[PDB]
Amino acid sequence: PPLPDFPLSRRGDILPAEAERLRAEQPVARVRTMTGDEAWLVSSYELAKQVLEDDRFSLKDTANPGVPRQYALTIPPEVVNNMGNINSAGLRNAVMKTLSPQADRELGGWLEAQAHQLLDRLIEQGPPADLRDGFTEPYSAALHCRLLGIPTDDWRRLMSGIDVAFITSPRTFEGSAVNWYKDLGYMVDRLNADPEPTEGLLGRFAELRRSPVSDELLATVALSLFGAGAVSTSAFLQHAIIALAQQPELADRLRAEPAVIGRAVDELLRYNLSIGDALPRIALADVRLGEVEIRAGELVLVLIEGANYDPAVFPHPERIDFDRESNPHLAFGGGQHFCPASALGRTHAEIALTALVEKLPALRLALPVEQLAWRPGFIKRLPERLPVLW
Amino acid sequence: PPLPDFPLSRRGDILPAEAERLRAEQPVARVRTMTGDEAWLVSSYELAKQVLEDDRFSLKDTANPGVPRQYALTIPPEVVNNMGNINSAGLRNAVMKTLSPQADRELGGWLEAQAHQLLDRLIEQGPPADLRDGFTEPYSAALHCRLLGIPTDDWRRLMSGIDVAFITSPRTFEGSAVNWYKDLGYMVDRLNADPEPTEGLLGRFAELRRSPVSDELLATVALSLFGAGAVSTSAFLQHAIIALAQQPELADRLRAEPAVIGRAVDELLRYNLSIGDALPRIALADVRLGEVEIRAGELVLVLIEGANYDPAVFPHPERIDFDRESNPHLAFGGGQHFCPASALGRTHAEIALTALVEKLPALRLALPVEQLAWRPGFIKRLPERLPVLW
Ligand code: HEM
Ligand code: HEM
Ligand SMILES: O=C1N[C@@H](Cc2c[nH]c3ccccc23)C(=O)N[C@H]1Cc1c[nH]c2ccccc12
Ligand SMILES: O=C1N[C@@H](Cc2c[nH]c3ccccc23)C(=O)N[C@H]1Cc1c[nH]c2ccccc12
Ligand SMILES: Nc1nc2[nH]cnc2c(=O)[nH]1
Ligand SMILES: Nc1nc2[nH]cnc2c(=O)[nH]1
Repeated sequence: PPLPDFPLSRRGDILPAEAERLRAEQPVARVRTMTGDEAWLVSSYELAKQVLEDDRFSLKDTANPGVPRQYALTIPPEVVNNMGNINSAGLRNAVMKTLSPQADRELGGWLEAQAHQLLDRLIEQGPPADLRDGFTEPYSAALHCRLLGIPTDDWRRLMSGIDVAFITSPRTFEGSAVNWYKDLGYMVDRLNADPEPTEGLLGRFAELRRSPVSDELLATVALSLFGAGAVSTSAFLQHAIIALAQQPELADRLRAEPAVIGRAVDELLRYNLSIGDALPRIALADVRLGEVEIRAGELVLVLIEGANYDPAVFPHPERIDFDRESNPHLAFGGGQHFCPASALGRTHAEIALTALVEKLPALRLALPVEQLAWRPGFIKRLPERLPVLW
Repeated sequence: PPLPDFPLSRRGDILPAEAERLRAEQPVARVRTMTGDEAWLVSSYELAKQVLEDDRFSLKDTANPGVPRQYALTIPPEVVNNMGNINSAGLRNAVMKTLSPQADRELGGWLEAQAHQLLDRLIEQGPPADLRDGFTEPYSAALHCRLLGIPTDDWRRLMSGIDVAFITSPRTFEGSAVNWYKDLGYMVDRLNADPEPTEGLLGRFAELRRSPVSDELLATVALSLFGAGAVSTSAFLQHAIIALAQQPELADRLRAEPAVIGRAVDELLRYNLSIGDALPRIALADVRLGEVEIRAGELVLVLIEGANYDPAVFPHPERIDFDRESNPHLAFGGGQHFCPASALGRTHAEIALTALVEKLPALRLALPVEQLAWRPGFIKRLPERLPVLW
């Protein structure tokens, strides 16, 4: 027989029909990834949660030489185990402090001013505008520059590094390594500036070195937090914007009841299709999952949108609903590798969307949603441009 | 039977197989355009040249209400007849003077400095780089700002207007009009600045008004020359860059024999697939073309890549050849509507490519060519990003 192909459709404004078929017919399914390797794709909520919470399915080992892959590695293999290294070298406190919105008491107001500065610029020029290049991208880059303690002068160059680093390729491509060492050197340069960095992660790193871990490791943590955070928050915010543009009753709700923003972002997180690949794990032992015997060394892929649209857990999953009794979604993952920046991720989006619905109350797409250009060959699903009117 | 669909593949680094099949099997072919309308697609060189040179096939009338269309009009219908209006209002001299590289004796050196400034910035940051956002786009925008006599401060906003204005849509979309009047107002504002514009097209327009045509018409000419010129030169240069990256022997030729740049750009023009739609005409009378009787009022579409790859006129058309005995290509069209800026278009590309092969002698793509993202739904074919190493 012929295996289902993975990944699924690049279109991000509706659940791929194949994700619903996989969950209903084979919630654990043998698929052929873009590399030609085979994998177990897990698409029901119950089994996805199980995999994430069972440490016999290893994220760290997905980077090992010889294992099957959903796409070529574009970063050093130790970086897939970023949190595992952050913990072992005594970096966790500096990292966890940086990721905590409660440790930066100005963050809230500063993010709000950043959002409004960007939106005011767009309003001055008049519609239409591209809310990716004109809003999400600079806003997400500005946040992560603040997190690291670096200026925003080179934010376009840094976001362009993300455009290469998060490519999904069937085979390794020259360029991934060149791109990695390019921005690793950038981070080293910032850490080792004569007027040594204060503020943010690089400021904490500078202090940590003078106390009684190498420069390459410090910059690696800085670079991978910048790239992973900026690309994930920018892509999620783009998906959230599309929802509020296509469903203006949701923006009316946010304007009428500003305090629902927390629940609203929690539901947009469940709904959002920005994860354009699956969460990967290598089985370290034989494990039975659902009706399938998974053998040690095989690749397991957790399909987050399959789980988050599972009607056994989320009634009317295809309908955005800010008033669900229960919303135990997997948008941030689960288990050991649950997103350590989930609070910052929520803050980023809540503040941006609050500013957006206030400043652009007639927000709508400037063209039918089916004519958005969805980026191919990337870890995230995202529109190449997000043209809107207001 | 089922008609062939138009447009053809968005992939721009190889001729679409369908373009070769159409030319060989039905060089005048009934096709279904993206609007659902029907058209005559002309794909052989002999018949394409015939249409372009026969004024019974009208460009001006392609904008008329009720006529069949290859895609929705995104601009006022009078703007499709831009040159026809420029001529009638006594604007031709100011326009033709602006479009002449010989009327701006600093242009050559200035373009060369612009190219090298952009490339030096990329070299300082190190590879990889996106040569669209980092080179073609700002270089093409800088040229057209110079042409008009406006500063480059808002070049990103202006190129984003191009991203909307040149969309191909099956039906009219809100946004096209909003976008047009947005940048029309921008051009009015520049023309009507208190420190009145000197220099360029707006400087000539300001003088022309005080002499013994409205503000809207003047800004319309400015806006449509900016958009058409910037989008066409940027897209062509991107296609030329891909060729020199994929065929480094061509860059060796340019470095060894700098004076061949004129012939080299002439061949890259024949080869280039940046025109992603066809040149449209409405038949004003019944005309027999090839084996087909075309009736008055029908839509005729000239497929430039079919003509420019016609082996009856260009031997080994699939192979770039800087030493062809004869190269009567249709990259700039033909007949009455032949590109009035062809000399500027050649200068733009010749200077950029000369700088490129000097500054990035090891230029190559940073990923297999098949993994470039080609933009959908646009008049031009272009890679969304052009990542390169050197
Ligand atoms: C809307 C925003 C975000 C979403 C949807 C998101 C989602 C996720 C998901 C699904 C995982 C689990 C991956 C797996 O299990 O294989 C994860 C892990 C991770 N994310 Fe987030 N992320 C977001 C923002 C951020 C931010 C702001 C940062 C950093 C500044 C960040 C840093 C990380 C790191 C370091 C990990 C790995 C954790 C580990 O391996 O233990 N993320 N994220
Ligand atoms: C590499 C660059 C360029 C290419 C490949 C190109 C190609 C063409 C083609 C194929 C046509 C004929 C359209 C038809 O017959 O329907 C045309 C027309 C035109 N182009 Fe160019 N173009 C380029 C650059 C420019 C520049 C730099 C400008 C302006 C600054 C410009 C302005 C125009 C105008 C106004 C027309 C309409 C002429 C008429 O209707 O009589 N183009 N171009
Ligand atoms: O910290 C990490 N932990 C895991 C899981 C993970 C966290 N955030 C992600 C966002 C997308 C994909 C995977 C992850 C990982 O795989 N790598 C990095 C992040 C990263 C930095 N640059 C990259 C280029 C390519 C892929 C990942 C990264
Ligand atoms: O001057 C023009 N003459 C014709 C032919 C033409 C010249 N250069 C082109 C480049 C692409 C497509 C058509 C043309 C036309 O159609 N319009 C305009 C150009 C233009 C300004 N903005 C636009 C948005 C959309 C489409 C065209 C324009
Ligand atoms: N595999 C994967 N891991 C992530 N961690 C955070 N975001 C993502 C994503 O899109 N894919
Ligand atoms: N139809 C059409 N006309 C043009 N004139 C200049 N460039 C183009 C193009 O790509 N398409």
